[PDB]
Amino acid sequence: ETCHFQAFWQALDENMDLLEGITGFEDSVRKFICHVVGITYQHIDRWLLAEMLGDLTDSQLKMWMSKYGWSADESGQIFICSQEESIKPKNIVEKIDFDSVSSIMAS
Amino acid sequence: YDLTTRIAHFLDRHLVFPLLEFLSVKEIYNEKELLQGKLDLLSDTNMVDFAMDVYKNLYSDDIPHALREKRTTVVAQLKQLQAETEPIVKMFEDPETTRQMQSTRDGRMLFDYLADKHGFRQEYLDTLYRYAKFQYECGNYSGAAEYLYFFRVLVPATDRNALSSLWGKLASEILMQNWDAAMEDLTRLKETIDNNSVSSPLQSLQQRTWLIHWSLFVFFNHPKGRDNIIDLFLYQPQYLNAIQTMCPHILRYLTTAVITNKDVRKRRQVLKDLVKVIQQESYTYKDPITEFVECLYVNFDFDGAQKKLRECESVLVNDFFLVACLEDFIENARLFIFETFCRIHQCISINMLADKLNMTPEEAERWIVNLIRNARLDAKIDSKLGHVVMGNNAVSPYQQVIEKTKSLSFRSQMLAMNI
Amino acid sequence: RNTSKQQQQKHQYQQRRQQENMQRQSRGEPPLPEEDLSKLFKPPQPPARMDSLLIAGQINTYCQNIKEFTAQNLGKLFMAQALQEYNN
Amino acid sequence: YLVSAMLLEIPYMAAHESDARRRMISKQFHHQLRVGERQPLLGPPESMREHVVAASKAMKMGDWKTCHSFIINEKMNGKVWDLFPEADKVRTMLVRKIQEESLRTYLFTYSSVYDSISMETLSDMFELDLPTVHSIISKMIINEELMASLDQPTQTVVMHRTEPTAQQNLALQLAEKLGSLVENNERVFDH
Amino acid sequence: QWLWDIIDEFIYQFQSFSQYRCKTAKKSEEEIDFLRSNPKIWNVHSVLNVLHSLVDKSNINRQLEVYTSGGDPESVAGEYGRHSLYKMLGYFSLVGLLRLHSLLGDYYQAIKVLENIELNKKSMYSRVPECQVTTYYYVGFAYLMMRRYQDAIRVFANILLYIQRTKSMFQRTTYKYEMINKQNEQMHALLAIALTMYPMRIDESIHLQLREKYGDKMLRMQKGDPQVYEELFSYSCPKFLSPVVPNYDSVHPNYHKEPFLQQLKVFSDEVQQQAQLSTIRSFLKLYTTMPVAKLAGFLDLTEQEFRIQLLVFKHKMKNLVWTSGISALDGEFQSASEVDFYIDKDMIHIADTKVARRYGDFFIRQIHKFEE
Amino acid sequence: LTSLVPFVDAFQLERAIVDAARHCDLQVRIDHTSRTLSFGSDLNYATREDAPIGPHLQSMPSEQIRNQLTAMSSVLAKALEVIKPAHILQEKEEQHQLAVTAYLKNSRKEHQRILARRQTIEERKERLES
Repeated sequence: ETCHFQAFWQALDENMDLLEGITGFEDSVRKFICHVVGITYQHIDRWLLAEMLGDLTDSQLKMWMSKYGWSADESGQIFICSQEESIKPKNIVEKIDFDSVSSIMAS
Repeated sequence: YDLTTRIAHFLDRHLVFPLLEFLSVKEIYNEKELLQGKLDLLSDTNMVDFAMDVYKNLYSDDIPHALREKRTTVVAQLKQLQAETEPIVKMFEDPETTRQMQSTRDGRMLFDYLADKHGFRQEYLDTLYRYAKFQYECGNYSGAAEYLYFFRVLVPATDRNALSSLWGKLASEILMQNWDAAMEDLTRLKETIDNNSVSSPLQSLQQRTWLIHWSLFVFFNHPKGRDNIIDLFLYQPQYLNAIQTMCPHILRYLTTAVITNKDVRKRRQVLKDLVKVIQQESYTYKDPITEFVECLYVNFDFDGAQKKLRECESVLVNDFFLVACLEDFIENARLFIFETFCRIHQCISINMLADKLNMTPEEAERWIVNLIRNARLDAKIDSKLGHVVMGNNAVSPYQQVIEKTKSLSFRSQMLAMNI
Repeated sequence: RNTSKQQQQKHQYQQRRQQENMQRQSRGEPPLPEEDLSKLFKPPQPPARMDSLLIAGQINTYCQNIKEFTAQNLGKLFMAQALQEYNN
Repeated sequence: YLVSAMLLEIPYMAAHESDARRRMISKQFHHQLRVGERQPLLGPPESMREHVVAASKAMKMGDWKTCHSFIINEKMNGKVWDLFPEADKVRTMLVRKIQEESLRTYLFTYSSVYDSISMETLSDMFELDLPTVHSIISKMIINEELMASLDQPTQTVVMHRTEPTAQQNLALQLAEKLGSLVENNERVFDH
Repeated sequence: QWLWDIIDEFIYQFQSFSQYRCKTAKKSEEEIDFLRSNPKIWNVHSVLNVLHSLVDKSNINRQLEVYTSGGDPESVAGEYGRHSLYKMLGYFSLVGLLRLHSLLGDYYQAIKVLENIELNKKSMYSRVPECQVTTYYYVGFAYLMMRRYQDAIRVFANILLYIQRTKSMFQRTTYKYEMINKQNEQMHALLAIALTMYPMRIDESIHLQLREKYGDKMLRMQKGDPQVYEELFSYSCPKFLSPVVPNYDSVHPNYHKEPFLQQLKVFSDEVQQQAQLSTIRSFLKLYTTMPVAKLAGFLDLTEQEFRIQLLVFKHKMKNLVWTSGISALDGEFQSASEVDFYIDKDMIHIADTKVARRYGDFFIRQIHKFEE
Repeated sequence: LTSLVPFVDAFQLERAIVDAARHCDLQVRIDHTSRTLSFGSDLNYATREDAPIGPHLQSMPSEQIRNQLTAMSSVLAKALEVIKPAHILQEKEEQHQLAVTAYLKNSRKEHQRILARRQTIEERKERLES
């Protein structure tokens, strides 16, 4: 909930067989990590995305790279989302109100 | 003031002990030293401020004042003269007197125990008479004077003795550097001057000068007493309506106690009632530092201001008067002006700022970013230039009235609508 | 507002003071008729409901509202026409 | 007395007609002036009161170049100038205050027309050096409730405001707030 | 003894009427038709429903917060007292909404957000202001529990406005008129601490008497003192759950503070880290896209100077108030700065002001009726 | 502007522009930072920008916006581009002339029924209403 994903996979104790015993739990939390990365980031480093998902290898990362249609930029980072597609800011002087304000002031 | 129709007959005739002579014919900067021309008079002997002076610039003119004290300890005075290689052959009277005090003491010391032992009032009050007599003769029996005024301060003539005794104690225990015992007189002298014996203008003024010195040595963070000296009596720059009184530092240390311990929203009450009144008009002609600190500030100069403000801080660091907070003034003397300069501003350079106060532009940047963190200004940095921008024009004030002027009437018509 | 001010001060604020001076008079006396109480208690000349404003002035509140309505309306028609004529 | 009044009351009334009008108080010179200001026959001035009225009209138009005769020539004609050795000090104070307020009695009216300002043109128009003019505009914008922003190090000033028709908005705002906050007294009489 | 003579005589009279409420509403239309006719006010029939909302909740909260073991109170009321009245075929008039809002008030004592939408679906009859303000009361509290701060703050603004086109006379919300003032005041104060960069829209929602004190509270809370974490949380607790009566305070009975361990410490976890999200947003985004000068100028603000760095900054950006790019070859941090708009209040007022004209023109035409 | 309009002193010509604008003869951004005067294209256009007493400037104002400027031009100028040039409107307005003629052709038969009644009523109206 505090999005400390590197601390999450460090904090794990691997001798608790109940946490292995929940089916799809280990991937579900990873799918929530990548879910929040899409909403909040435009670009991420290949090493950085790996480490957030529990220090993934080059081959293990291929699943997560393919999952949301992500790709590698020129000699560098992964592409997560376009810049203008991430932010969607709110607006000053939209002022559509006249289509109702004029009709109440009609009489 | 209403007392000042009375003060105007007496024309500065205060009851000083040292009779106007001081460490005369001085070399270095004077508005620092001039305080030992009002203290070292109204405040009787002020000898720690003799010992302070030689360490910055050598004198042998502390020596004539260093002959003439006994309640610190008689023989400390008897050495500083010998150290200056002076023949002073006939020192045969303090060995006579201060010896025969031990012979007198063996009575009172005996009577003192036996009385507080019994818990018997009469044997303690006749002791208190014999002992309040005695403890003005020598102060080297510091624990004896401390034990004397501990149980009873009500002597056979009460307030008259008590005032000159608690004052003689507040004076001597600062010279012993017995700050806890001086902090005991901080409680007791301030009540004894308020429950006044006669209120004669010769003493009423001197008693209000004695309100400075318990705040002044700063062993245990005493400057919070700014909040006491504004409540105990009405606001004044000098607590004496005789304008022939002048302390510079009372306002500098008030300016320190306002800003460094409380919010700057609290400083324009001072800028009116303590930085403009009739005593302070005479003061504004004289002191360089405290003038620059406020006159340049309130005029909203920035160029001469933050330069001559930064120049004050060279004279501040020359201060060997004992305070803890000399440097939090140097801090806030830059902070306080900057907020006010940038308050209505368009665009100030971090580079122009850093050239002035002699810092690097990075320091000035994180300083400005911390002034904005503290939310003392709403501003934003043009990072490319290294300029910082305030730009509120805040047009359209119409809506501020419009909600409430109907929300008042709609709920206030409900009154007359009821019955 | 200043008409209402002065009359409401005769209606209540003077009666407020006169009620206290009646209480200082103990509301009448045994030996003599209540002359000083009766010289305090005289009806002030502006009544409740001063008629000229409450009728003929209020016929002009209605006219003032109708001048504000008339000035508003031509403005409403432009606020429709202006944005929409340029919207093409 | 009347010059000590003039060198405050004109930039003060220029602010009042910039709708800062809640600072108006009775017995001030505006009521005394009215018995002359109501008369049509206002030819060239030939009395000390009329010289103050002509200086007042020029200052109520923002002009210190016409006022040179009202500061000097008419004080010599009235034999008022010669009466102090401090008249050389008064001349300097009058000139400096008149420069400050012939600026401000322009600013309070031209605020609907401004956008940005050259401080060099202020030192040419009003004689004052840039170190001094830096304080003068700061003392206004900190206190007098105007909407400007100041750039002392780039010799520049800003306003960027809108709606020159605001006098109707502000006159009706006063008409309506002196409704809702006056209206409550009738309820306090009723209770 | 006078205490539980009053308490027991409420519940035993409600358990009596609970059978009459199930018996009338379902099937006996001649008994309801006979009840339409005789009085001049049907308001007496209606008020007894939501009169017993808050009075029964008081009496059951006493019995709940006195018996903490071998639970009699909570399963009797939950099974019989609540669901029998509400679940079955409803009364053939607006009375069906009143028992729905009574049940919603009982549902809200269980800290939940699921059935509010299913209750809203069954609120088929029209939203009269009397029912609608009390719907937005608990629906806004559900959005407050849902972490929809941006939504719940809009919902608390309308219900505190007090221009809602009703006279509201004749005791319809009695004994608790200022609870609607102080609970909407209090619960709105928690939401503002999170999201103060969007809300320019504050001015109609809370009055300047309270905005001044609550304004400085938020700043004093997030920036420089955890003191406001205490005093805000003290006032927030009796309002967030609404425990109608705290039981008699004495040390001889325990019995009461034990349920208050859980009730209080449940809301401890809510305001805990949701407050510590605020201080990150508190330092306003001075420069929208930060170069090395401003990124390092903000890493100094992120937390202490240490041999591990940037990772806490990368964590703090994942919450709902940050969206960003990191460019690796530039080494650059690009970020969203976000706001709403100042000029919306007036066009919501344009009808509200006309209600000050309307009710003005109407009430004096009710006096012009009488003295004519 | 100094090369277009010679004057007694150039600094006093930029003063004269301020002075006239303060006297409400116009309203302009003189005294500016780049020494560019701005008159504005419209901005918040107001009557300070013109002489309202008649025109002291010559009768060439440019276009500016005010209430109903678009609306009333939309009534008349779009109709004038039908009333002045058109092939069409002569047939429509001849059909309207025929309607006006039909109204009179029908109602001037009823003048025989109105006349004698209004004549006797108007003769008797003083005799009756007094």
